[PDB]
Amino acid sequence: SGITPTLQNIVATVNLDCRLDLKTIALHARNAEYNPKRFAAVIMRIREPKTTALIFASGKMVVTGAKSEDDSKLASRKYARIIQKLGFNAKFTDFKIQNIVGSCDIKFPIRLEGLASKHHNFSSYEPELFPGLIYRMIKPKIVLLIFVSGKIVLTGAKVREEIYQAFEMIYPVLQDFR
Amino acid sequence: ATRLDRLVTILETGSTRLIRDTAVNQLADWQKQHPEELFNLLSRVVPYLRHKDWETRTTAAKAIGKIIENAPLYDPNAEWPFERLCEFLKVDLFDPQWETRHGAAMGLREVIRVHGAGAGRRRGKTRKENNDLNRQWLDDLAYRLLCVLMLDKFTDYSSDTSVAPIRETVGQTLGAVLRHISVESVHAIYRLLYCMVTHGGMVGLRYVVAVRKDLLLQDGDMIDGVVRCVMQGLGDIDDDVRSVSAATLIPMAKEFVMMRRSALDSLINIVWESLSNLGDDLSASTGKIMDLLATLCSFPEVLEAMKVSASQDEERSFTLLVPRLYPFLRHTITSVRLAVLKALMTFANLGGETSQGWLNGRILRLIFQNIIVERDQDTLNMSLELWTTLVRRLAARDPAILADEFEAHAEPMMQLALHPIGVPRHPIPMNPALFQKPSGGVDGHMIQGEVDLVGVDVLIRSRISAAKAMGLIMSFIPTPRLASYDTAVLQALSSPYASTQLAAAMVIDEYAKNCSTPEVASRFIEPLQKIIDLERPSHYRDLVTYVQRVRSASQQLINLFRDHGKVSQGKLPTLAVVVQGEPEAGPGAFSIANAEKVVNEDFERLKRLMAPGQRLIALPQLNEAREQTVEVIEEAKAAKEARDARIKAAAACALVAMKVLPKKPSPLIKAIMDSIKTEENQELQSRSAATIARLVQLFTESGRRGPAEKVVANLVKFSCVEVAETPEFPIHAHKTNVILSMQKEEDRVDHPDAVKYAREAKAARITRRGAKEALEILSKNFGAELLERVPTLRTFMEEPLVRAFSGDLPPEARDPENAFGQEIVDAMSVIRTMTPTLHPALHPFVMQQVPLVIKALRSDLSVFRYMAAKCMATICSVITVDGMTALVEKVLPSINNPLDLSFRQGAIEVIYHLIAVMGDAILPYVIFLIVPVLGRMSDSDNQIRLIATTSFATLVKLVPLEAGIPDPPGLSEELLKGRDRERTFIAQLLDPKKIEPFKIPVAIKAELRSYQQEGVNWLAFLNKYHLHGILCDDMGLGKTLQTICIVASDHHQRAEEFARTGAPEVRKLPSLIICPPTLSGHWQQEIKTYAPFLTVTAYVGSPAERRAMKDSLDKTDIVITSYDVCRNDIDVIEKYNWNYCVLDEGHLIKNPKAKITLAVKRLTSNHRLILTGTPIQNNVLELWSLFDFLMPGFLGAEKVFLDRFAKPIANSRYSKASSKEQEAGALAIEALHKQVLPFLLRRLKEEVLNDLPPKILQNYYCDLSDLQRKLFEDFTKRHIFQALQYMRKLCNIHAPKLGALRDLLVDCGIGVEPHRALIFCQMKEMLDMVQNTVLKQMLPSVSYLRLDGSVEANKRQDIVNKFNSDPSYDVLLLTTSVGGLGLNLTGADTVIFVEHDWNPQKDLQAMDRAHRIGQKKVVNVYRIITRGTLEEKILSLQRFKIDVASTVVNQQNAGLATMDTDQILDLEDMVDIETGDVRRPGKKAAWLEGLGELWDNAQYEESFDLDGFLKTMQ
DNA sequence: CGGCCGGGCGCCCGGCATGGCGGCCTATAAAAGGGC
DNA sequence: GCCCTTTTATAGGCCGCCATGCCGGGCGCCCGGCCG
Repeated sequence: SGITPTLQNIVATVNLDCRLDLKTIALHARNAEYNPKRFAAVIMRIREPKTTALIFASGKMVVTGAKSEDDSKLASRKYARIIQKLGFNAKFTDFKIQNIVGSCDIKFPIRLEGLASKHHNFSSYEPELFPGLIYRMIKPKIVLLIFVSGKIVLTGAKVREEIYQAFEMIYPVLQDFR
Repeated sequence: ATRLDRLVTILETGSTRLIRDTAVNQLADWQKQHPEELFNLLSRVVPYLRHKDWETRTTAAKAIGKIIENAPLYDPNAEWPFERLCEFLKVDLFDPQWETRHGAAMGLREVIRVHGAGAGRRRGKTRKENNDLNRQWLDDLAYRLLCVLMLDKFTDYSSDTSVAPIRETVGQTLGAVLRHISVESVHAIYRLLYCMVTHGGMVGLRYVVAVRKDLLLQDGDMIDGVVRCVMQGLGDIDDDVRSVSAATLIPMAKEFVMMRRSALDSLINIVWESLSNLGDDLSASTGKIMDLLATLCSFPEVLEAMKVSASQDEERSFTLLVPRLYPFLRHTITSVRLAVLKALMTFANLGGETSQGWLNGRILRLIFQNIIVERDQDTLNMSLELWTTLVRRLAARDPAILADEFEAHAEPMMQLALHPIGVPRHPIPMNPALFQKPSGGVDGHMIQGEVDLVGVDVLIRSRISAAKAMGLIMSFIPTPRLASYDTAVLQALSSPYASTQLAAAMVIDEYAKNCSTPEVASRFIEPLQKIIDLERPSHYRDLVTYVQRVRSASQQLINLFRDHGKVSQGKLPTLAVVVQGEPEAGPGAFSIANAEKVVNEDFERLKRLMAPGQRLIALPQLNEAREQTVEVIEEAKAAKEARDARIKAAAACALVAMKVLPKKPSPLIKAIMDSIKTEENQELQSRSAATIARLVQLFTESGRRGPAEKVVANLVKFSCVEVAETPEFPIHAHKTNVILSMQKEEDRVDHPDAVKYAREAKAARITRRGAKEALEILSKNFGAELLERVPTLRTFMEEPLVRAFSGDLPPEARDPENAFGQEIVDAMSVIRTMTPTLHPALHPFVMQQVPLVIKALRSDLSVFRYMAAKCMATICSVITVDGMTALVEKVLPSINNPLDLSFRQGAIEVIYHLIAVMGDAILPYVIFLIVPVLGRMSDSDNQIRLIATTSFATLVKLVPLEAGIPDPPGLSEELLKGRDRERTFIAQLLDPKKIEPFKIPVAIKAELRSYQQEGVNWLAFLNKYHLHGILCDDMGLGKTLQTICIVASDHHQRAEEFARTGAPEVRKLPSLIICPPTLSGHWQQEIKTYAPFLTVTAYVGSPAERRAMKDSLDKTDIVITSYDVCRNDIDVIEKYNWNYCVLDEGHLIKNPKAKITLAVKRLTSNHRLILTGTPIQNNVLELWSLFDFLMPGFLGAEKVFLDRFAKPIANSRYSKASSKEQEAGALAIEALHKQVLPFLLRRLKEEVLNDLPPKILQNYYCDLSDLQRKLFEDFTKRHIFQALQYMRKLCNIHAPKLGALRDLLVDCGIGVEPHRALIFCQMKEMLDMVQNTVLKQMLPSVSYLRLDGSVEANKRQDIVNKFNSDPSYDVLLLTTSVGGLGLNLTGADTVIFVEHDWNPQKDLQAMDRAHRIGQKKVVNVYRIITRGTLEEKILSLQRFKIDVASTVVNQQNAGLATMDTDQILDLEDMVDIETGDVRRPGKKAAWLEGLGELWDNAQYEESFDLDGFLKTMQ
């Protein structure tokens, strides 16, 4: 047991049941932005939940930036209602979470070279593309991450309690390393 | 760029509204001053209407509006001027792009508003027949705008309620246009729009009904039709149509109400029934219907309608209609949730008959639970105010009505208000059965207490707000009835939950606070005193998790003793199964003290007898485990400590609100102060902060001195704990000659070696935030009486400063080990915190401290200057006129002090802090302090230069629009006179209305020629503004006389006013002149004749004698020094502070790496000047070195200059026609020139003087023999230096060069048979070659003579003055690089260059031996060259180098230099991609392309609010 | 002794190939994925 | 289970660059010493 994590990001997706066009969304609204050259899909924002959403030509959606389950659902449903208002037919039916990003700061800096030495059977310490270490912990299945400064980031979970369950079991081992 | 064009640019780029609304005002006023040139302004401001950014487009629209206010209306009866502009905008009104249509509509809005009455008129046709054209034109514009309204499709869904910016703007423009047209056309517009009602441009009806009100009088059919439309709009399917149709009724209800009984009587019914149709989860249209209903229901005739309807039918009665609102009180969308509160609050104030029905217990209960479960700050605040109004009127009937009305809900709501919060993972849910639904008598995680989703700030705010509400009704209940509330709160006051106990203290705090008289609360004195000063319970139910964690760690240790300590069991301590504070736990349960004793004593006991020998390897793990348990145990204890402090504070504040103060008040004061220091939750801390001020007020009013004095001193100490805002004197006492304002760049500010720094950086600002608010509230409470009755707050603020700075700093202040140093860095912080909210009557007291603060600004210790600069920037920004006149007269002149450095650093630090703190309100005074900052931008010390350029980077952008700024309203004469003086002082630098020629005083000889007078005038111009430059004139001109003129004038002016006024900034200091050593006597004789009053001392001399001037050197007025002794004795000449540093030869310092330049750059001087013959010799980086001497911050860092100029120039070696290799250099040349231009002064001797003789040049070509070219080739087939030297050797009796020289000299009198010739070589061997052949075999007749480096300096003068005066010498043999400065070879006729050199300026300097002032015959120079050889490469490179050297300076003069000197002189924590499988790449596609930031929504409301437009439209 | 002679080393000047030093995009190579 | 695309790499050929290389010339400050 120990200090609790916090959640900093949420991601969800919907299969909006229609083959909706994009350039109409780019033209009619000030809110939307769009260009195929630099990115594949329309991007939208909205102010009350303070989230961003991506609308793909196949009708599939992604929502980002929410900080709770029901908040993300409210945002996604709101986006679905916006797209319906622009004249396209739509249905908000299938809702699935695809990511969680927990975050916390450990109370001490870490000599994480030992976390490679004693746990390389799961851990990895390469600085080539990112700072800190990666820990592809298998159960609960999250792509855990730790910085040298003690910042710890918990990624890839699908349900809220999973992050807490992962933190509670990683903390005793990182306690050993200063 | 004109003043107009620089000013109008500010409309597009500017710091804030306050600057741009001044820019537009100045632009319009300046147009009013020059009404004839209107379109010159319009063509410049109009193009911003197509700008891509909303924020500048709207202010450009405002500009084209304001600016046309001045012009007269067109009328031919007493070619419409804007016909081109309107013809353009009326077509941009259909641009496919979005931005341009908004711009066009908003521009047409202003044009039609201001000058619509004259639109489309024609010249020379009578009124009755051009009114036709006017009407037709306005109708056509209306037709276009209606077409846009029907075809608009560019909307905004970015918020809960949509908006259509293009539709709103064109609607406003149509509202503007239709005010001018006649009713005959308005009816057609109305009919067309009503057909458009049937998708719909209904906003036109809103604007039509807004601007015109003759129409509603003209016939009833207008009002009937519009509200028939609105009635069939309110009930529409599309929620968007519902909102816009509902909006139209809101502004026009008053002029709507009297039309007819039935229309209103039906409209109100449809409004009510459309409201009762329950809304969707994502429709905000209901919120605006709430405002419509709150508007209609406020007017009496609507009440009459509802009343008679109620008399007809009970189902329609107001008492039954009102509760239809209730289901919306917790609708998801924030807007409607608040709109319902607003409407119901309005219904509360609607009198007696309309309130008595629905205002009953149910709505009180519903609003109370609503305030508890609210999360948005605005909604909770509105609901609390609503509750206050309801309770107030319901009690204003009588107390017994309220008691009978609300007592039915006392138990559940009293239970709910006192409900605890709990720690995150283990919340206590609220009992959901208490939450009565609105229908009968989604976001429910708030009642779950789900702290993980909702931070404890929100929950603590909720509980204290509930207490703040319930303590109100507890005051209006008659006191015999209180038993149900009283017993509940008094039992909660001893609850095992810390949260419940604190909330009970909060409830009594509110009750005692607002109760009519304090003694009504008297029954609670004992139960609050005992909680304040009894020793506390040791366990708290909400904190159980912490001690559970402690037990877990202790169990880990005890198990570790088995697994790793090998301790046999049966004697270990048992750790209890139950943790203290848990329900039904007995006293035997696990306490924190039990853990603490286990963690050391039993630990040691087992270590006495665990596995022997293995102790040494059990030791590391056991010690780590003990450290872990020590980590958790103290954390739990600190958590208890904070919770206990918070409950103690909540008790103390209520008890002081009850006006009880025990005989010795130490426990109260400790309880409050320790909470101010600690509690982080701002909404809770503010309560203690206010009540401590209440305590001070009460103690001092009661006639008690000691406790008030003590506690005010204590919180004053608390004010200064923030190190980052009040630096520690013990750390900085030794630091001088450094400015702390720049020190943030330095390391160790954030102390990376220990995270303890971050802990303290939090904990210090946490206490400061509290103490500062306590001081401010105390100031607000005491007002004008403060310093009369809180004496210590005067003493700490004044007396240390008085003792410190009344005279010299006493020696005690210089010790970091001594207290008095810290006291006077503290006192200025006390002033800095007090003054911005001190009562205006005490401003004279603060102003009486300005003479001391400004004295402290001129002090040695850097920390003192830093605090003085911050304090002065605070005082002068709060008290503006008096503070700034004191500043302008006292410290502003000191900014130019050259004698010492401490004063100047403070004088610039205060400007930096003043600009930063004052912000964009500085405009009334920027003209005072711009040109001192421009002066300091070139100063010696690097700190001053950096701060000065940082300040000037912002200050320069304000000054284009300050010329014309209105005066401050209250204005001391001493400043206004200063303002006029400064305006005229800088006008000569701002425009070509220049000063007349400098009045060189008569003490200097009055013999100056025209160009020399112009040069002295230019040097005086430089001297005025403390600029520096190069007097890069050719030889022979009176450069020495000019520089001495300006230098002597400066010293004389400095001498006189030092005597006139007692100012240290002007007392005399010596100058120095650096020249090549031979010219020392020239300088001495010239200064001795032309400037007799100046003392001169020559530093050059034998070193044993030179040693004697280590201290005497300051006495003189001018020092003369050789470069080559300055390089040696820089160490002792640099220690002084000089005036007007003059270099007589810039060529010596041209190279950055030469030691002499590294020596010269170290000098500190008040003014700098270089008298070089030619700045450019090889490349522009040589000019960079000179400008690095003159003014380091101007031309930029060395390699940045290299990249920008040196390489692009070098690229043009082999330029082609119209190639980018050529164009890059062509760009670079002029880009450098336009920057360098005002600081050089180039004048050709051949253009200024015709007294000196004319000049002719010719090139002489020769052959390349067989043997020569064979040698060339046989070397060619074989570093570059070896080959280059060998080539230049071998390319020189059968050789062509000697033959060419022979045939040239036999083309002269010397060879055929008076005539004189100079022969120049570059290699001494070649001089020998010509010598040993021309007079030995070829032309023995010639009377030759020789002078080169081999000739000793003691006979060169005799040789040269023999040659130039004795006709017998025919030919002189010489090398170009000999002598240089003053070789007198003026008698020559012809100059023959036998070979050439890479340096062009050296060749010109060699030519100047003959082409000199001391001659009148023509000078004819020949250059011999051999076809095809390497000589041609040398000459071509020389041509390119002289080309750039010429064009980089080209024409220069005092008056031809430009006036725009100011324009050049400035020079996430985790990203895991969410568009695919999780990964940390660090860069992703979608967002990084410039998605940017979402705009604020306020800009819509500040541009579409109808009231502002309707005021703007008369 | 200072004044002047002679020897003395020091300090700046002046060009452009060339080797080291590095990263620019794409080669010949590799893992991971759309498509079959 | 296999082909080609995309991102990614260690290497190729260069774009682009930094700092150096010199010796024949010159002025100058400094020292030891003779001049009167």
